Amino acid sequence: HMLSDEQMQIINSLVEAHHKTYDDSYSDFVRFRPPVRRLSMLPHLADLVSYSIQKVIGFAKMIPGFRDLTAEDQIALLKSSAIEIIMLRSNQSFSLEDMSWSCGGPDFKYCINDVTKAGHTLELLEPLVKFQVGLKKLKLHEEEHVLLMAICLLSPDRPGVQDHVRIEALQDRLCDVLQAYIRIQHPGGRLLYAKMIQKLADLRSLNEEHSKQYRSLSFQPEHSMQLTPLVLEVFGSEV
Amino acid sequence: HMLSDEQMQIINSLVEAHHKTYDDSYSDFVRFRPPVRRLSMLPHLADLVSYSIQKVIGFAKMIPGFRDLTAEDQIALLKSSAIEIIMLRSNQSFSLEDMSWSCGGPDFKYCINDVTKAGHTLELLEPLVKFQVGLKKLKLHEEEHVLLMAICLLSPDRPGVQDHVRIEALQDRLCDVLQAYIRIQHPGGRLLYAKMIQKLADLRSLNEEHSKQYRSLSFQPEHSMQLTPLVLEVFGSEV
Amino acid sequence: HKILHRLLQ
Amino acid sequence: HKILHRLLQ
Ligand SMILES: C=C1/C(=C\C=C(/CCCC)c2cccc(CCCCCC(C)(C)O)c2)C[C@@H](O)C[C@@H]1O
Ligand SMILES: C=C1/C(=C\C=C(/CCCC)c2cccc(CCCCCC(C)(C)O)c2)C[C@@H](O)C[C@@H]1O
Repeated sequence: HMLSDEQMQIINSLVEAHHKTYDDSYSDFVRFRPPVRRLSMLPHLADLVSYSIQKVIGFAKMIPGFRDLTAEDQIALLKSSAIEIIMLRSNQSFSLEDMSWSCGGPDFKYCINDVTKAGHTLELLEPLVKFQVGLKKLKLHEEEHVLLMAICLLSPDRPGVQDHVRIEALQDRLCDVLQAYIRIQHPGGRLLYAKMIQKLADLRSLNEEHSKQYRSLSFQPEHSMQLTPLVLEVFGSEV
Repeated sequence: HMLSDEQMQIINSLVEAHHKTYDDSYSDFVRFRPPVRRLSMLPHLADLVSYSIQKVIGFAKMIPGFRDLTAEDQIALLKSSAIEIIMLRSNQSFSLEDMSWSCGGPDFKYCINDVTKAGHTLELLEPLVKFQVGLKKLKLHEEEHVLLMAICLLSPDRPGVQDHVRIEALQDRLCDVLQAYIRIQHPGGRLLYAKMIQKLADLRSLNEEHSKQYRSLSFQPEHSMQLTPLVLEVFGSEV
Repeated sequence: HKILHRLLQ
Repeated sequence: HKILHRLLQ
């Protein structure tokens, strides 16, 4: 068995989309409000997240068939999956050695306590770190990592979606690509596809925990003022 | 002639209010998104302005009688006068030597071209600089500088004000203090009170120019996203 | 005016 | 969703 021409184009276009939207030098980080170590990390992390939301939008626009969807459907998918894509893409900076995200210099080496100093609790950080360790151990190929993010983004089971029949078709077409990629190109990937599909289930509960914690944060004007207009809009509850 | 006990209390309370809300070390400036020299200065200036809006709110709360007003009236006065207080208070960092605002290190030495690189035109910068040079030459006492800002903030001729009879009383009581302060404590201040009242007229046209320019800026989502939630709220058009 | 309200205590 | 709309071109 081997990958069709169409499936190969999907992989190439996604890898190039990731490459365009993920800067491995983390150079743009010096333009955010600086890290400070009561809710001292909120400005830097609001800025980091906002910058990432822009990247996820840029990536989504290059997922074949996403641009063809309704602006409304595109918004619904982005609003509900943005945080999950942030969690997934952050794995590229997550290191098993230090159990932290390392983004450039010594100032952008982020421990779990930083997220604590940014309005979040161990209820979110316990499974976020566990999710990162679990995902890091899968030693995903760039093709799988990028495919998983596109499967996640194209989940039709999102609140707000209208043409969910078209979205389910896009996602299944992408899963066929992943399942085959593993089969043909990943030695000892017998259990991988399932292991990755389970990682999408973990993202849902992590989405849920973040949402609760963010609601509490966003309801305090003294904190919501430290957020950015894009973060407010994307994590907000408007329809 | 000499100042009453009541008028002296007004001066003391205002000077202390200014001292609490104006940090002469400009140390907090390192916490803003950094200066970058298309609309490269917008993040740093959005942050600088937002920080100043917080200061002006802190100051206003210590102006005798302001806290006693309606939350609505307090908002109306703040929304329409905030930019004028920013313009007034910025004079403390304005230098006649370099024709720029000098706030701490070499990175917070701001020339007129910086405001240009932040979405504003020479239609605003020509009179802003002229206003600063004119105000700097008045060599105002700290008492006069602080009194002028409180007169400006307590202008009852603002869109949105309700109990404008009470506000006009507060302002007139403050003008009596200024007029007397100059008379008794300022040698050669024969024309000063009038010269300062004229500076309030200049602030209105500068308010007007900024408002036009800000509307143009805030109407472009790619730019409004670079602003802060407080700036959006204060310079916004909600009632 | 959520923020302004809070900032004014 | 002003910003999202713009960001999506
Ligand atoms: C954002 C990224 C990076 C790290 C991400 C991280 C780890 C950052 C560690 C400090 C992260 C990701 C998801 C959730 C969380 C928890 C905080 C939630 C956001 C705050 C908010 C919007 C106020 O609710 C942290 C760093 C790089 O890998 C880029 C990547 O896009
Ligand atoms: C803000 C302050 C300082 C400088 C102020 C300045 C001069 C800063 C020079 C770069 C200024 C003041 C008023 C208006 C303007 C024009 C820009 C308008 C704000 C931008 C916005 C909100 C997007 O419309 C600049 C510096 C210190 O004196 C503190 C003071 O509160």
